[PDB]
Amino acid sequence: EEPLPVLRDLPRPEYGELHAPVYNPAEKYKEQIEELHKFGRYIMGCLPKFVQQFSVWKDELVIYVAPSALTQVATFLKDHTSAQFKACMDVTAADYPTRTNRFDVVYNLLSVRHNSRIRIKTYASEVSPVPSVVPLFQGANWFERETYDLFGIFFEGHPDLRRIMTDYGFQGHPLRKDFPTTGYTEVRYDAEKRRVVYEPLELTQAWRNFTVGSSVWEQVGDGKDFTPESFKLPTPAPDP
Amino acid sequence: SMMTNEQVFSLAVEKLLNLEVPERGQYIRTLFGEITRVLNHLMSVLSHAMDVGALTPFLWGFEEREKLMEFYERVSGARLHSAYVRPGGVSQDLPAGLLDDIYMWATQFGDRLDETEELLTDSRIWKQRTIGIGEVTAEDALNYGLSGVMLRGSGVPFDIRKSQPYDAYDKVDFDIAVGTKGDCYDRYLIRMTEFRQSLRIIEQCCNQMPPGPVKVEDFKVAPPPRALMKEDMEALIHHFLLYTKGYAVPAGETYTAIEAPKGEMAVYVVSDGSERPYRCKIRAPGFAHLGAFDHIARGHFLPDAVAIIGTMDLVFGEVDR
Amino acid sequence: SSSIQRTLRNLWKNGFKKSFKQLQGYNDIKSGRLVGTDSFGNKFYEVDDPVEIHMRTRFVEYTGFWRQD
Amino acid sequence: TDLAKELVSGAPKELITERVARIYQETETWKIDWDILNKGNRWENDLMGYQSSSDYMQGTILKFDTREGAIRFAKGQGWDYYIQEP
Amino acid sequence: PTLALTSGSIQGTHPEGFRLPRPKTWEESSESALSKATKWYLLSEIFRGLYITLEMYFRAPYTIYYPFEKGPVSPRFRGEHALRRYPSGEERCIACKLCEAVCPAQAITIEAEERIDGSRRTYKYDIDMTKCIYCGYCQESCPVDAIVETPNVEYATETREELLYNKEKLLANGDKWEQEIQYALDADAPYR
Amino acid sequence: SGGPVPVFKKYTTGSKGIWEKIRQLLTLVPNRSTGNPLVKNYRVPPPGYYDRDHRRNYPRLVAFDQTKVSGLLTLGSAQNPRISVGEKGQKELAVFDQSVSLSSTLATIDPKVVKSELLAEGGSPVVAPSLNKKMKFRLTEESEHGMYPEDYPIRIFAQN
Amino acid sequence: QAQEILIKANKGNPTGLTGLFQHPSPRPTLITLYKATLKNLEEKIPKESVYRTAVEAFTKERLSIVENNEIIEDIEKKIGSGLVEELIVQANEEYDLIDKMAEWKAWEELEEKPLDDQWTYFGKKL
Amino acid sequence: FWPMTFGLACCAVEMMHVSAPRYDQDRLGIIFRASPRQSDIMIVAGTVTNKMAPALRQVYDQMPYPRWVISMGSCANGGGYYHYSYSVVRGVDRIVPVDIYVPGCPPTSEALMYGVFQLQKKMMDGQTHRMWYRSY
Amino acid sequence: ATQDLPPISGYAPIQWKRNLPSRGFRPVIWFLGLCTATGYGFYQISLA
Amino acid sequence: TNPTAFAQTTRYVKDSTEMRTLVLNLYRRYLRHSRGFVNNYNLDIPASQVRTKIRQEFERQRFVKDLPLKNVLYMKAQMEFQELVNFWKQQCHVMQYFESIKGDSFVQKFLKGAQ
Amino acid sequence: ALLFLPFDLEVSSMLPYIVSIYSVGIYGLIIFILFLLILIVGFIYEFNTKSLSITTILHKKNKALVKNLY
Ligand SMILES: CCCCCCCCCCCC(=O)OC[C@H](COP(=O)(O)OCC[N+](C)(C)C)OC(=O)CCCCCCCCCCC
Ligand code: SF4
Ligand code: SF4
Ligand code: SF4
Repeated sequence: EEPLPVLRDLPRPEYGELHAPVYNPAEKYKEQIEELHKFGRYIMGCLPKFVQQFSVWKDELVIYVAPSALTQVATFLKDHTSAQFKACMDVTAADYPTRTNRFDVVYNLLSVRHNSRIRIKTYASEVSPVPSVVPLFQGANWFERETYDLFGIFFEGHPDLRRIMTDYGFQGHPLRKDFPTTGYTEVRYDAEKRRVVYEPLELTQAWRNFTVGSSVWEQVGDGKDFTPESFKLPTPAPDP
Repeated sequence: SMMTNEQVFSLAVEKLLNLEVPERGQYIRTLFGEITRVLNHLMSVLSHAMDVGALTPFLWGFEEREKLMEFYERVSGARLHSAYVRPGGVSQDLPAGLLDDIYMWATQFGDRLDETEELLTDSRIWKQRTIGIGEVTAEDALNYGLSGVMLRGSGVPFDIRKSQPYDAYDKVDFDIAVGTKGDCYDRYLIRMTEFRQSLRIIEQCCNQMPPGPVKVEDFKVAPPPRALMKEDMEALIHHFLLYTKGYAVPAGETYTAIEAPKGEMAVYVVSDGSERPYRCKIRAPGFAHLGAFDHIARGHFLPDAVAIIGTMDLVFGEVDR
Repeated sequence: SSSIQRTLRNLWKNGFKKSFKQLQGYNDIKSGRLVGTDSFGNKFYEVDDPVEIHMRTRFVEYTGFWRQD
Repeated sequence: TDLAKELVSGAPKELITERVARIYQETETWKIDWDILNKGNRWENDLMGYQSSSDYMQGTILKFDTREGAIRFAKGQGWDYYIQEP
Repeated sequence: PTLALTSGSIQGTHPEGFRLPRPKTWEESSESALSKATKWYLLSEIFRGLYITLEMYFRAPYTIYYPFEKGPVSPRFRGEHALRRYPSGEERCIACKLCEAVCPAQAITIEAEERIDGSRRTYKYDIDMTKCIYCGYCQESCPVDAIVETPNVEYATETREELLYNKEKLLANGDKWEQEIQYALDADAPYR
Repeated sequence: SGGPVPVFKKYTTGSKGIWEKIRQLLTLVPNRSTGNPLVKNYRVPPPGYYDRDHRRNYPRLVAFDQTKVSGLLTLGSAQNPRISVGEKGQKELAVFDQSVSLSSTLATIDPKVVKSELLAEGGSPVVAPSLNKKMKFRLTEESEHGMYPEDYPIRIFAQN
Repeated sequence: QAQEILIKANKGNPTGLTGLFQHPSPRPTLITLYKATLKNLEEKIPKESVYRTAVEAFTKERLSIVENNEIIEDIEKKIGSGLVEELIVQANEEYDLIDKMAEWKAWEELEEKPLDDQWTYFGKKL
Repeated sequence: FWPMTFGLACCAVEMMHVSAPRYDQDRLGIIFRASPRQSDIMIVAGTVTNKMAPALRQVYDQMPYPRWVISMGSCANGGGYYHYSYSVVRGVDRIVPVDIYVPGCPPTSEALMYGVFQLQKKMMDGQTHRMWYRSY
Repeated sequence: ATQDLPPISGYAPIQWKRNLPSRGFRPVIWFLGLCTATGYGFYQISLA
Repeated sequence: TNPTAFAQTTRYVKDSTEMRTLVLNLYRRYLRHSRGFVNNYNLDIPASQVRTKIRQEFERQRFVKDLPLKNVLYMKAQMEFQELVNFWKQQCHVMQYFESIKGDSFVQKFLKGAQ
Repeated sequence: ALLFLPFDLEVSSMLPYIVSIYSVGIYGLIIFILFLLILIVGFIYEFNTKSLSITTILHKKNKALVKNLY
C-alpha cells in the first residue's frame, strides 16, 4: 500500500573516462577460423573429384564446385553424418559480367545437429544448365524460381520453374547488371481503352548519378593476414 | 519488426567493416530488439486470432503497440520507420527519462498478456481451430527451410540468438519454448512464451544498460557531434565526406543471420571495395514459410487456410521486397 | 473518465452555452483551466481533473461551431 | 562465344539496332556506357524545372576488370560498340 | 578427446529427459467423469472468458478526441520540411548541396549561383514531398541547420501539385514554424 | 523470478475507497492492473589512429586449392614442418607451383600422415564445427520457468 | 536373403519431435545397419579413399557402443547425435551415401577444372 | 464513412492504428468493408506495383457511386522510395482519380485522420441536387 | 548525468510469469446446483 | 508438394531431333487451346486470328541454330503456355498482346526531330 | 443433409402429442416413448456407422520407411 516511487528522482551514478576497449574484432574468430580450415580440408579429401577449392573467412566456410558437381556435394553435405546440413536456407546468384560465366549461384546450408553453416558456390552462364537441388532440398523450390526470375538461370530438373516476383509476361531479368534499374516500360490507365496499358518509359525527373564521386584513391589497404599457422606452407631452413 | 531488419544489415556491414559496436550500443540494439519482437508478436498473434474470429484481443494489444511505438518515436522521431540502428551503433542516444517509461510499461504488460490468454489459451473454440491444424514434421521443417517458431514448434530447439549470439544477447537470460505436435496451437503457445521471455530480457537491459558511446568511435564511419563539427576542421572534413561519398567497405562477402521475430532473417551482401554494395540478397523467413504452404495446407479446409496463413506470420513486404 | 458524474461535473462548470458547443464538435463535455489563446483565436485548456486519462489533459476550443480544422 | 544471347536476354531490340555503347578505361577498370540520344536525352520539365528523359540506359554503367571482358560481353549481347582507346 | 571419434558433437547431445514420456490413457486422468462433463456441458472456460470481457466494460477507454486532443510528440519527430533563417533574416542555407547527395530518395533538387550581393546562395530548392521518405538525412547532414522537419503532419492536399515544394514554399514554412522548430532544437540539442 | 506483483506496485491508475473493495470483490484476478498509465508519474517530464584503424586491418581473403592442400600433406605446415632444408627444400616446394591433383597425392602417402592432418583424433572424421560451443539446453519444470504446466504440449529449455 | 529392416516407424509413442515415432527394436536394427555398412564399404569403395577411412572409424565406434550398452540413454549420451530413432535415420542415410559415392567415384581426379577468370572478384584472384 | 480494406504495405499499419482504441475511427462512423460494393472510400495505403495495378483498377471500378479515393503515403502519392524501380507505379493517380493526398512515410494516424477530415469537409460542400436545379 | 542509466539500486522486479489462477466452485457443486434447480423447478411446475 | 496445372519439369535437351519434336508438340498445344484463350480472356477477335498470331511467333524463331538457345527459347515458351492456360495473366495483358502493330522518310523525321 | 429430413419429420410428429398429453394419459405416454425408442435405433445406427462425418477426398497416411538390406 506504499506509494509508488518517482523513478525520476532515484539517484544515478556518475561516470568519467569512457572511450572503448581497443581490440581487433577479427581475433575472436581465431578458433572458428582453424576449425573451418580443417573441416573444409576434410570435405576436399572426401570429394577430390568435385571440390575445386575452399575458402574460410572469419566464421564462414565456402566450397567452390562446378555445375556438374553440385548435386554430389549437396548430397554429401546433406547425408554424411559428420556434416548433416539438412536445411538449405537460401539460394541466390550474383552477376559478374567480366567473367566467362557471369553468375555465381550460392547455396547457404544450415546444420541444426552440429550448429554449423556452410556455403556452396557454383557458376553458370546465360544458357548453361544448372542442376536443381529441389530433389534434395524441397525448400530450394522457390529460391531457384526467384533466381531464375531475376537472373535467368537454367535450373534443370526444377518441377515448376516460372516467374515469382515480376509481372506476368515480364520481359527481362532485373538483377542482371545490364538491366537498367528503372526497366523499359511503365503502366498507366488509358481512358479510351478503359484499361491499364504498358508504355515505353518516360521520367519527369531522370535519375541523377551522384555515384561519379567515386574516390580517385583507394580507402582500404591490403589488410592483415589471419591464416592459421597450421595451414601456411613451411619455409626451408637456412644452410647448415 | 522494423528495428530488427536494420540490425541484420548493420551487423553484416559491421562484420565486413571489421568494426564492433561499443558496449552501450549493443545493449540498446538488444533492448529495442526485444521491444521490436513484442511489437511483431502483437501484430502476428492478435491478427491471427482476429482472422480466426477473436476480434477483441486485437483491440487490447494494439494499445500496447501504441505505447511501444511511443518509445520508437522518442528515440528516432518516427513511429514506424526509425532508421535508428545503423552500421556502427545507433543514430542517436536515448533521451532523458526513456528507461523509466519503458520500465513503467513493463510493470503492467504482464497483465495484458494474461488477459489475452484468458480469451484464447484454454478456449475450446480456439483449440478446435488450431489443434491438429497445419502439422509439420521435424524432418519436413528442416527440408523446407522453416526457422523460428515454425521450426521450434516441430520439436527442434534451435534459436539464432543462442546458436550465433550477437549484440548483448549473450549477456541476458531467456528461455526458448519448443513444441511437440508442430501445429497451429503449439506455435501459438510458443509465441506467447516469447512474449514473456522478451519482457524478461527488457527488464534485464533496463537494469544493465552501461554508460559510454552508442556509436563506434570512428568518424570515417559514424558522424561526429555537431558541436565538434563546427569547431574542429577534421570533424568537418569527415562530416562532409560521410554525407557526400559514404564510407568504403573492404571487398568481400558475408552471410549474416539474426533471430528475427518471423524467423531466420539473413542478408547476403557482396562488397566490391566501394561505397556501394555490389549485391544484397535478403533472406526472408516468410518467403520460405510461404513456399511450404502447399505442402502444409493440403487436406485442410478453406477456413483452415486462414489459420495456416496467420500462423506463419507473413508480411509480404519481407516476402517480396 | 467515462462516468456520468464526470460529465455532470464538467457540465456545471462550463455552463450551457460552452457545453453545447462541446456537444456539437467535441463529442465530450470537458472543463479545464484557460492556458492561452493563439493568434487565430483558438482557446487552449489544461485539465486538473484526477480522473482524466494520460493523453487527455490538454485540449483546444476552436473558433467555429460546425467545422473544426 | 558466338551465341545470340540477346535472343533470350529479354532486352528490347533498340539496344542492338539503334543504341551504340562505348567501352573505355576512365583509371583501373573498364566501363561500358551508352551514347546519348540526339533528342530525348534531356528536356526541362515545364512544371518544376526537373530534367526529364526517355533514355532508360542513361544511368547504367557496367564495370569490367579487363579489356577482354568488356569486349567479350558486348559481343555476346550483340551490342554495337566502339572502344575508346586510352 | 571429443565426440569426433563417433562423428558426434556437443551440440548433437540432447539434454536429459528430452524424449517425451509415455502418453496417458483414459484411466490415468486426475478428474472424475462427472467433473470433466460438468466443465464441458456448462461451458466453464467460456463463461470465464465472458467475465474477463465484462471487466473491460467498466474500465477507462484509451480513446483521445482528435483533433481536439493530440497524441504525444518528441523533439526528434520528422514531419513537414522547412528552410530556416538566421535571426537577422538571412537564409541559413549556403547552397552546399550536402542534403541533395545524402537524400536516399533523390527528392531534393538544388540549383545555386552567386547572389547579386556576392553571397553563395541558392535560387532553386525543391523537395518532392511525394518522393521523400521523411527520413531526416537532410536534417542530419546540414552544417548550418538550414533544412529541418517540423512536427507538422496535417498538410494533406487536394492535388498532387501542392506537394511539390519550391524554395518560396519551404522558406514560408520556416517562417511559419520557426517557434515550434526552436522547441525541438533546444530540447534535442544535447543528443545531436 | 517474475511472480505475481500487487496492483499498487504497478504504474497504472487503480481504484480508491469503497470502489477498490468492490473491484477486489468482482475481479477474478484482482492483482491485474487496468492498463491506463499514471498521469502523475508516466511521462510527466515531456521529452521537449593507426592503433585503432581496425577497418584497414581486415582479414585477407585467402583460398585453398587442391595444389596448396596437397602441399600441406606432403611438405607439412609452417607450424608442423616436415620439409627438407637448403636447395633440397626449395626443390620440393617448387613442385607445388603448378597443378598438383590431391587425389593423386592421396594415392601415394603414408596413412599415418593423412590420419594426422586430413583427419583428426587418430583417424576420426572431422565434424562440422559449431558456431557457438556454449549452446546447450536443458528441460525445466513449471516451478522454474513459470510457463504452462506439463499438460500443455510445449516445453521450456534453459541455458544449462 | 530378405533383411527387411524398419528405418522410420509410423506408429507408437511420440519421441518429442513431430512425426518421429519410437522405434520398437532400436538396438538390433543399429547393429544390422552398422555391420552391413562396414561390409558394403569394403566391397564398393577402395581403401585409398578418405571417406572410407573416416566412416569406418566412427561406424565401428558407434557400433561398439550399441554392442556394449543396454540403456538407450547411455547409448545416446556416448554418441551425441540425437535419439536412437534419429541415430537409425543417420545410419540409413550413410549407407545410401556409400552406394552413391561408389557410383560417383568421388575419390578420383577433379573432373572439371574452373576457368582462369572464374574465381576472380574485382581483379583479386581467390 | 466506409473505406475499403486495401492495405498494401507499411502504410497499412498506420491505417490499422486508426481503428485501434487510441484513435478509434469507429466512433466517427468509419467502418472498413471487405467488399467494394459496401464501400465508398478507397484508401490506397501502400506501394502500387505494375503487377497489382490492373487488380487495383478493377477493384476501384466495382465501387458503386458516389466513390472517393484517398492516396496515403509517398508510395501511393508518387512512388516514394521506390520511384526509380522497374516494378512500381509512380503514383496511384496514374490509374485512378484521387480526391486527397496524405503525405508521410508513413503518415501518422493523426495525419490520416486529418486527411479524412478534409474529405468529409469537401463532402459536406456537395451541391448535387442544387446543381440539378441551378445548373441543369 | 548526461545519459539515461538505471538507478543505483536498480529497478524493482516485475511480473512476467503466467498469472491465471483458477476461480469458481468445484464442478461437483455446479452439478448439484443444476440438479437442485431442476428439482425445485419441476416441483413448482407440478404445483401449477 | 505438387506442381501447378500444365507444369513441365525442366530438362536440358541435347538432341536437335528430340528438340524439334518437343517444339512441334508445344505448337499443337497452343493451337488447340486457342479457343480457350478467346473464352477466358474475352478477346474481340476470332480464334482463327489467335492461331495466326501463334504461328508468327513460332516463325520468328524458325531459323535459330544454336542448341543452347533452343532450350532457353523452349523453356520460356512452356512457361508462357502455362501462364495463359491457367488464367494467371490478367485480361489487360492479353488484350495488349494483340494491340502490337510505314516508316517515315529522312526529311519527315528531320522535321519532327527524328529519333 | 439427407438425414435431416427423416429427423425433421420425427420432430414434427410430436406436435399432436404436445397439445394432447393430458387426454391420452399413460397410454399415449407409453406410445410416445415407443415412437421415440424405434427412432433411437436410427440414432445408434448413425453413431456406429459414423454417417454424420465430413466426406473428405484426401487422406493423410504415414508411410513407414523400410530398408531391404542385403
Ligand atoms: C448462475 C447462472 C449464470 C452462470 C451459469 C454457468 C456458470 C458456469 C458453470 C460451470 C462452472 C464449472 O464447471 O466450474 C468449473 C470451474 C472451476 O472448477 P475447476 O477448474 O476444477 O477449479 C479449480 C479449483 N478451484 C475450485 C479451487 C478453483 O468454474 C468456473 O470456471 C467458474 C467460472 C464462473 C465465473 C464467471 C461467472 C459469470 C459468468 C457469466 C454469466 C452470465
Ligand atoms: S527526409 Fe530523407 S528522403 Fe526526405 S528529403 Fe530529407 S534526406 Fe530526402
Ligand atoms: S545541407 Fe543545408 S546548407 Fe547544404 S545545401 Fe542542404 S540545406 Fe543548404
Ligand atoms: S510510403 Fe513509406 S510507409 Fe507507406 S508503403 Fe511506402 S515505404 Fe511504406
